[PDB]
Amino acid sequence: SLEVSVGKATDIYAVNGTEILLPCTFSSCFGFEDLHFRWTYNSSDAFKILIEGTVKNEKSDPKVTLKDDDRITLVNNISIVLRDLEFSDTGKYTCHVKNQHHATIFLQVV
Amino acid sequence: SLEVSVGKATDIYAVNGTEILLPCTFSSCFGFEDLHFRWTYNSSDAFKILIEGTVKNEKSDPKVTLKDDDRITLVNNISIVLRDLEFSDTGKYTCHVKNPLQHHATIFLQVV
Repeated sequence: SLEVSVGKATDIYAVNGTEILLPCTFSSCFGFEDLHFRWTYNSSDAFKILIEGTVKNEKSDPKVTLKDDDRITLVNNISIVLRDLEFSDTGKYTCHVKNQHHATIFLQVV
Repeated sequence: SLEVSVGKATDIYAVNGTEILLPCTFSSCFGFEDLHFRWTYNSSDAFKILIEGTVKNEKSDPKVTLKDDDRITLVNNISIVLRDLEFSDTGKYTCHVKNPLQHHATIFLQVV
């Protein structure tokens, strides 16, 4: 039918020592098969693949195929949660989705 | 045709004296005709209708039918921009959308 969004980019502030949800959801008018997704971290001096996986189809959950660290977990929802935040976690978190698309979260740990 | 989103709620910080975009977009699978939208402000002690309008259908631009103040403008996309921000502009900005069942997106704005 119809759904609303605050867009594809957001700044999030979060306190050191806690946990934060980094949101990304996607919608499919059509029927998708074998979706590919990847979360990356970027700072001026650093790059990391945080987590990646696939989504077989609209009915099935996302399967995680690779994960950098167990401080990260996955929660159509491909949001991630970053546990036990540190000040070095500040930077840019991007969710890339194939089958071409990306959402961007700027995380500031305070 | 696929589309991603960071969701339906966000916190926004903005500097007094400047302008801020309060985002809300919507997507149509089936389609729509004569959609109704309304933006409200809420604080613990206050309520306002900021702007109201309709979108004739998926091809047409949004049509504004009522606006509280010219500090607000509309910028499919039914985002609004709030100009000449004041500290009292802090609060909850909600975008309500109706398709005849209702949907809404919520911005928490803190002016700093």
